[PDB]
Amino acid sequence: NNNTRKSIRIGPGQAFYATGDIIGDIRQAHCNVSKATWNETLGKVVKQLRKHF
Amino acid sequence: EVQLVESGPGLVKASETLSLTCTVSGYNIRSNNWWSWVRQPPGKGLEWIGGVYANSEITNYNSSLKSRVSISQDAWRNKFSLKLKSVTDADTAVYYCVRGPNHWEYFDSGNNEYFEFWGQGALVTVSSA
Amino acid sequence: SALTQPPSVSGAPGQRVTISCTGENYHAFWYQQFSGMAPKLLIRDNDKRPSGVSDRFSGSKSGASASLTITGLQTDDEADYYCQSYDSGLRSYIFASGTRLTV
Ligand SMILES: *[C@@H]1O[C@H](CO)[C@@H](O[C@@H]2O[C@H](CO)[C@@H](O[C@@H]3O[C@H](CO[C@H]4O[C@H](CO)[C@@H](O)[C@H](O)[C@@H]4O)[C@@H](O)[C@H](O[C@H]4O[C@H](CO)[C@@H](O)[C@H](O)[C@@H]4O[C@H]4O[C@H](CO)[C@@H](O)[C@H](O)[C@@H]4O[C@H]4O[C@H](CO)[C@@H](O)[C@H](O)[C@@H]4O)[C@@H]3O)[C@H](O)[C@H]2NC(C)=O)[C@H](O)[C@H]1NC(C)=O
Ligand SMILES: *[C@@H]1O[C@H](CO)[C@@H](O[C@@H]2O[C@H](CO)[C@@H](O[C@@H]3O[C@H](CO)[C@@H](O)[C@H](O[C@H]4O[C@H](CO)[C@@H](O)[C@H](O)[C@@H]4O)[C@@H]3O)[C@H](O)[C@H]2NC(C)=O)[C@H](O)[C@H]1NC(C)=O
Ligand SMILES: *[C@@H]1O[C@H](CO)[C@@H](O)[C@H](O)[C@H]1NC(C)=O
Ligand SMILES: *[C@@H]1O[C@H](CO)[C@@H](O)[C@H](O)[C@H]1NC(C)=O
Repeated sequence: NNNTRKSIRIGPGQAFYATGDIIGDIRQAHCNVSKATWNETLGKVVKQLRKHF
Repeated sequence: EVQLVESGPGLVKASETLSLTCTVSGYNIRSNNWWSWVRQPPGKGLEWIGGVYANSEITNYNSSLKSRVSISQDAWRNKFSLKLKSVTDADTAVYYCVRGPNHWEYFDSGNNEYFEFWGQGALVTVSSA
Repeated sequence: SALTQPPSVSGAPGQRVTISCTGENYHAFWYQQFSGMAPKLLIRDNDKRPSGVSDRFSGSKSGASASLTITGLQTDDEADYYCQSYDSGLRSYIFASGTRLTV
């Protein structure tokens, strides 16, 4: 998304930077990851961690 | 589920700006799509103007006629709000308002934005008499 | 630059006729228009036929032209037809004038 700043004023010399409008439609916020990488890397953790268990 | 109802002045006189607003119903005015206009003078084709991109301050126009227009988008009421400046009697037509293709991420279709929902169409004739 | 279309077509019912366009590197969209009725999109994304339109329409793009075919012409199809597409006139969709089907 792509929001907007609005500057409320709440006293002499104090501006409160509140949100204005959301420009567009509300899609979610996400962080992907690789998948062949995360499967390999999680497979190197188990090989090392078996040495203690 | 858009159903665009429009209503203009009804009969404008020459060298006086006219305005039309397309009341959107059944759908919000925030969907990443272009909200644009078009005209169909009797005879020549469906001459187009430009849009507003649901509620930003970003626009494109029709340089094929010129950059007279200054269309806005006032939401929270679902208004659509065309404004035509310095009209002459040659501008008479029937006016249609139309939205875009409802992209997913702000500009997915590079340059397509085909006009897919034509609401009802309204006509105004401009003359000194 | 600008596009151009044959002014008129004609054909008796129960026929296979195509309306063809001139030309680019983009897609093309086809609109019908009943006399006295608001236009409606009919073909987008060269084939990709939308929902609620008759299956009897089918588009296709050639090397530099696009045409849509219709099977079993019927009187309710006497509407006009428009070829719509963008160009590199820097801007400004440059869809050509239409051709009215006559039965
Ligand atoms: C993290 O990973 C995730 C996934 O692992 C990443 O998220 C993925 O991002 C992809 C691209 O950003 C996205 O792909 C899109 O999916 C859309 C989902 O469609 C939904 O609705 C349909 C119903 O039609 C369902 O079937 C589907 O399952 C979904 O629920 C698609 O709609 C998109 O396809 C459109 O664009 C492609 C390419 O442009 C076209 O080939 C396709 O035909 C669609 O074209 C429509 O939209 C364009 C946009 O302008 C128009 O030009 C075009 O004319 C079409 O518009 C008409 O048709 C649609 C119906 O298709 C209609 O709604 C519209 O109103 C018009 O009538 C696109 O393919 C993945 O879905 C998404 N994955 C997930 C899980 O969300 C993410 O990016 C990763 N993170 C980062 C940081 O990248
Ligand atoms: C959350 O709810 C609040 C209300 O509880 C809502 O705030 C409303 O926002 C709209 C748009 O920001 C305001 O509408 C204004 O109305 C006045 C009078 O009608 C107009 O003068 C304003 O228009 C001016 O600006 C336009 C753009 O330049 C011009 O076209 C116009 O001619 C004017 O110059 C504007 O339309 C509305 O007043 C408030 N509500 C109240 C009570 O003041 C808010 O929008 C809601 N949240 C979200 C995200 O929408
Ligand atoms: C992450 O984003 C970068 C940005 O360029 C891209 O090169 C890379 O392929 C992306 N990888 C994953 C796993 O999302
Ligand atoms: C990918 O993950 C699955 C999940 O259990 C695992 O069985 C498989 O061995 C993993 N792939 C590789 C190459 O290790």
